[PDB]
Amino acid sequence: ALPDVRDGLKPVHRRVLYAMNVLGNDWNKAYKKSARVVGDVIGKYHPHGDSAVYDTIVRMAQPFSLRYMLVDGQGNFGSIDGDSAAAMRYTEIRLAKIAHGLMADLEKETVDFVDNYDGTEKIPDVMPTKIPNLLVNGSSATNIPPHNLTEVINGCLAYIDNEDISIEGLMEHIPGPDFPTAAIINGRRGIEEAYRTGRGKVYIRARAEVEADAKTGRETIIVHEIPYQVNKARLIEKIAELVKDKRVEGISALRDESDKDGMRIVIEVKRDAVGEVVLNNLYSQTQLQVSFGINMVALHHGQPKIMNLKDIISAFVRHRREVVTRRTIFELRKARDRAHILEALAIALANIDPIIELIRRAPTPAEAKAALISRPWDLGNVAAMLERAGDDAARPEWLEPEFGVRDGQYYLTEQQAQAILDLRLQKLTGLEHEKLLDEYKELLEQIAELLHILGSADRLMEVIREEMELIRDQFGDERRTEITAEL
Amino acid sequence: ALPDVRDGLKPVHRRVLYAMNVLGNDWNKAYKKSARVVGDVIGKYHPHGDSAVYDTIVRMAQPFSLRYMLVDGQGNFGSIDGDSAAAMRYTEIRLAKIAHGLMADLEKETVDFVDNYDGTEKIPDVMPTKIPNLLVNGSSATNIPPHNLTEVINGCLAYIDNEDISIEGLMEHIPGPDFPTAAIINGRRGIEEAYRTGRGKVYIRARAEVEADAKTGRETIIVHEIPYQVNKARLIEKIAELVKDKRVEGISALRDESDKDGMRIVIEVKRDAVGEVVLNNLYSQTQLQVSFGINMVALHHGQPKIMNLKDIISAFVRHRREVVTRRTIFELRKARDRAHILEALAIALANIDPIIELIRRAPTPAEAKAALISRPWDLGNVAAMLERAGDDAARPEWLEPEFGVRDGQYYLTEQQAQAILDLRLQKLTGLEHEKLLDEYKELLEQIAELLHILGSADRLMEVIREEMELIRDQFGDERRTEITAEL
Repeated sequence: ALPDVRDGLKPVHRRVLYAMNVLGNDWNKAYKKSARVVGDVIGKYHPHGDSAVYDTIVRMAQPFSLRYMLVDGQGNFGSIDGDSAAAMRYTEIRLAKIAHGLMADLEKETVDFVDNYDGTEKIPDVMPTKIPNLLVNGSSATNIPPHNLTEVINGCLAYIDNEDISIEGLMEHIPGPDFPTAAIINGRRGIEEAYRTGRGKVYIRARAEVEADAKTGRETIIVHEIPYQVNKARLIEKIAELVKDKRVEGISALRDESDKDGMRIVIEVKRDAVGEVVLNNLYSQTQLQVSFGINMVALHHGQPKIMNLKDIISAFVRHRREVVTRRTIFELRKARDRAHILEALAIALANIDPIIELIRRAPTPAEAKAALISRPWDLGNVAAMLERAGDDAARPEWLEPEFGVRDGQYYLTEQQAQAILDLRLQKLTGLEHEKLLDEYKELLEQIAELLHILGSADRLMEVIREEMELIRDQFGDERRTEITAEL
Repeated sequence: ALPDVRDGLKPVHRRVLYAMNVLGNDWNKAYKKSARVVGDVIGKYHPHGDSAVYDTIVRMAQPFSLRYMLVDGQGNFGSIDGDSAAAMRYTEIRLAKIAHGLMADLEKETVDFVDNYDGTEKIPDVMPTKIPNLLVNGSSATNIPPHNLTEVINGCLAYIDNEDISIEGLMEHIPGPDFPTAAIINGRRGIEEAYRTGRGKVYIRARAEVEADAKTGRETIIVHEIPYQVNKARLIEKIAELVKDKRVEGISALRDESDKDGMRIVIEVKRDAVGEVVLNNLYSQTQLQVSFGINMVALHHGQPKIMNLKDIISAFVRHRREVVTRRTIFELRKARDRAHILEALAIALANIDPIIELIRRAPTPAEAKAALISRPWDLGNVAAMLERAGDDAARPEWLEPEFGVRDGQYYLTEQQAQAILDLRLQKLTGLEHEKLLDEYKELLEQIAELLHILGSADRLMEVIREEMELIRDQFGDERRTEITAEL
């Protein structure tokens, strides 16, 4: 019931997003019915007939709930007035583009997986996220508000450049929360306290203007934006209640003129009243102004912990160091496995005449294989490629020293012999031959760059910086919530 | 909500069995959790957070509900006392062996597929069943009772020997229903009325006997079997309710002694009472005897129809005629396309030396392909095998006449060239050489047998007969319900 500080998620979130990932439910592919995803989650991860899965999908798709939606939804997903989402057989979803950054390099042994309820499926323990999702989308015991992604990436970059940065140094890049529903924060004092201690109170206030008709002089209050997590219809019901009960005076009419092009609550003022006095009374009596108690609590390796702003940014960058290191180990083993195979193929294609002759002479493929490994092979015109002044970095770690280039010859493994046996005749054409050799030369350059990253903390942080700036370019947007230096 | 006359299934039944088929949830593989199958069905075919899917699975697995269970279930799936099955996260299922006979040859274009609820999946309109499942398992508006498989197969075979067979002739093989709970049917009048018109009333009566002690002289009523669809616990509660309200007399004790060795209900008779009178009293006031209204309605050519016994059997045999015809068409086209490829491979392995040189000097696979087709190839040592197929029958129905053998030379198509280019080196061995030669002979034998089936209605019915006798050998069992004159 508490989110992980590294990806900002709970198990139920991770089941939905992983299930969508394994189904190929990608941001640039056709929508699927919500019920398709719900059924995969029930069958594999949450085997109950409840509605919790669909409710999780629905919030993840609501622009009035998430500052950066993780689900791209199509259909009736509810409203700011409290309307319900349609049933799961009527709505359509797919991953949001930013959710792909949440699950980047999940296939590269970057995070631990755990077993599902029956031991036939795996599920990630945490996401390998490039997106600081805890700060950016928030969590609502814990009460972390959402933030602007550009500001947070810049704060992360500032921390990477100076681990001894202070809270005040981070607030030069992160002045405070940024809600999907915009509006106004009155005052900075509660923000500084919450970023310094993990706890503080801020005041959120609606964006509202007092108009006056050009001829008649009559005043109207127009409400453009309301505080985060406030239901518009309930708010208007309450104002009407106060007007009927005479607890708020000066109001002659009230109605919601909102449409799909913006919010517009109309509050008409009596002639004998003052629009600003009415508005100030509404702020004091209604959810046109609310307090938001910031309480930044999250799981730090399984343990609940109160965390200040620096703690949270520090944990996300530490997460990135681990994810990139593990990714680089995985790509290094995968590159060496493939280079190993390509050496066997290059050698077969340089000795093609005795290779074919050997195989034709064999009764069964199982003893053509045994003949290939019993005999060394000349390096031929590919010895420039394989010797390389004693360079043996492309060798798999598990390869015994009796295999590979030796004494000017090559000694195959059984799976290398199998690879040769699996070769299709197309591979003997000229362009396909060179294509295998070009892949091998790229792999040697790739392998050297992977070893550099593993051996230089400076280079690892260079890679992380680049990822951060790219995320800023793709998903950064403009601040919505105004922070005043008043009240 | 009507069953199809051909496979005995409603849409929800068919969706469950198709989903388990697609999952590989086979009779000879490990059990899967019920929830995993339920989730697949909800997502793809039946998108409601509902118990309809799991209730369907549960009934299919109950030996007291189905005369030949379609689901092999492990765990608590309920009992004849009416207690509920455990939740889907606690039970395990796989297809029963007979269920694979329901779905045999689904992949050979034997039945029409229709769209699912969202048009992203295909689902069969009906199953290509070798089992006459409507009669044999029944459906309880319609109300069809179950039947013995051995008897129904024999009736189908008698209809194949004489389509002019009468109801009375079919009843030499099928004397009446056969319930999984055994017991006794009283009177043959309603059976014949139902088999001739589609509607009739039969009376199901428990198997009960009065025994008397040798040393004490006491009488005990022992119930061994009870009517189909009667809850044993409700029945015992009713007998007790009648004894307390004095509506039945002569009972001094009542005790359910049922175990793993069978059902056993004990009713001790008072010495002032006569056992036979009390038992008769029970048959008249309890579910120790019930009526069963046979009302054989099913979907036939997409319309509801009342159907007598000959109508049903004729519809099944007609279904088998269409499925085998369509299967034979599919298998014949598949066999001609494999024979087409095999010819090309056989000529290449014979002229292997100029093939390797031709490909080595091509710079790209496309130019090796244009070089393979444009010149003819010598028939070599393989020319005897192609002439055995002197009948231009193994030839696909799309092939133009200029391709093939011509003046001692073979002229390859584009597909045939690709198959050569896709050839792996291990095919150049000896045992993998001849393996492909034998396969070509067997294909010619098989192609002839398929052509005979399509040409001769008599031979088509010979395949169906063998299939039916196989089903009888594999799954036929003994009759459980005794049929008596009347009482």
